[PDB]
This record gives sequence, structure tokens and C-alpha cells, in this order.
Amino acid sequence: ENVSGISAYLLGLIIGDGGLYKLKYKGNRSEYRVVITQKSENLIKQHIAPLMQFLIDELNVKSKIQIVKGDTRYELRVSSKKLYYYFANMLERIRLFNMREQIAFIKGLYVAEGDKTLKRLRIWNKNKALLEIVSRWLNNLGVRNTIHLDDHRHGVYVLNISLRDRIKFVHTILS
DNA sequence: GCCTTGCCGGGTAA
DNA sequence: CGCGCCGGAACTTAC
DNA sequence: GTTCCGGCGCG
DNA sequence: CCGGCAAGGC
Ligand SMILES: [Mn+2]
Ligand SMILES: [Mn+2]
Ligand SMILES: [Mn+2]
Ligand SMILES: [Mn+2]
Repeated sequence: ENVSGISAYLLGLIIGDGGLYKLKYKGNRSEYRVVITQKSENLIKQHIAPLMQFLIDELNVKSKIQIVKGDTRYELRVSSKKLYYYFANMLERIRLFNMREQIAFIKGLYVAEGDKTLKRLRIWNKNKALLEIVSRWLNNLGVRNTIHLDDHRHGVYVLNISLRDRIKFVHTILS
């Protein structure tokens, strides 16, 4: 119940700023990766990491939270077939999220992909379907919004949250 | 004259 | 033999 | 954000 | 993602 909320949030960080990777190496080795990337050293070590750790403990995943420093970004990485299938199986069921999970996921996605100036309230992604699902969630939460193709260079869509519901959006989802 | 939201280009944080 | 956890990091582009 | 590399370890 | 701009509704 409370793992599901933290799970939906992390999944928001993952879909937005990360990935679920099933790799086949030379040969025939394999690896399963759960990844969140972020520029802010602080956000990843003091906020995201401890949340991933709770989840890991709670699932008895005996893998380690790895934090790899790259030049443009920090990468939080858990190398684990179990955690991989945990998030992937949850992603499969995204349409069945309850309110707690919807809210947590949107918060995760916004932290990852959102307009963080909060001047406007916007979310970016190539995945129109994902944005459509979030859009319905926002509507049933009283947050009006529209989706259109924003960047023709890269087929990136944007979900714009109406400034008319700025407050309902900011306190319900982001807080 | 003001507010909201679609348009679109730059380049950094994915 | 086939397969799953570490530790980087070069590489491209979607935010 | 994605996928290479060479490492070690399992039965 | 950011952020200037302008079309258009009030
Ligand atoms: Mn993304
Ligand atoms: Mn992103
Ligand atoms: Mn236990
Ligand atoms: Mn981000």
C-alpha cells in the first residue's frame, strides 16, 4: 500500500528520466537494469536513492543501488532481474492505478519531465499514449489539460495543464 | 490591455 | 554452457 | 536516456 | 525542458 505509492513515484522518474533495460552481452551474458538519471547529485543521493532502498529492502532484492557519475548526469542503477520485472510488470498495469498511484506517478513524471519554472504547467514526451492516460487522470482529479504535438523536430508531445487549475494541480499532485 | 495557451528554436539534461 | 550482478562510459537526442 | 565493454559469479 | 513570442478570447 505504501510501497505501491513509492513504487508509482519511482516508476514516474524511470519512464521519464530513465529506463528498464534487458541487455544481452558478449556472450551469452545478460543484465537487467532499473535506471534513473538526473543532473542533481543531491536529488539522486538524498531523495531518490533512499526511496529505491526502501523498495529494495521491502522486496528482498539483494542487489545494490549503484550510482555512476557521468559527465552530463548522475545515473542511479539497480542491476536486478527481480526489480526489473517488478517495474515492468507494474508498467504493464498502469491503466489500473488507483488514486494514490496515479498521483504518485504524475508527481514522478513531473519531477522528471515537467516545466519546473512552474510559470507554466507542462509535461513533455514522445509517448502520446502515456500522456493521454495522465490526461484522463488529471481530468478525473479536476485538472483541465490539453495535449498536442509540440516539437516537430523530434515528435515530442506536450501535455499542458490549464493555469486555471494551477492551484488544484500544485497542491493535489505536487504536494 | 491583459491572460492563457499554441508556436518554435537552442542546447543541456537527459 | 548459458546466464545474472558489478562498474564504467562512449554515444545520441528527447526533452 | 541507451548500449556498448570487460569484469566476476552461479549450477 | 526553457523561454520569447503572438493569436486570440475577455
Ligand atoms: Mn523522457
Ligand atoms: Mn527527461
Ligand atoms: Mn526480509
Ligand atoms: Mn528531467
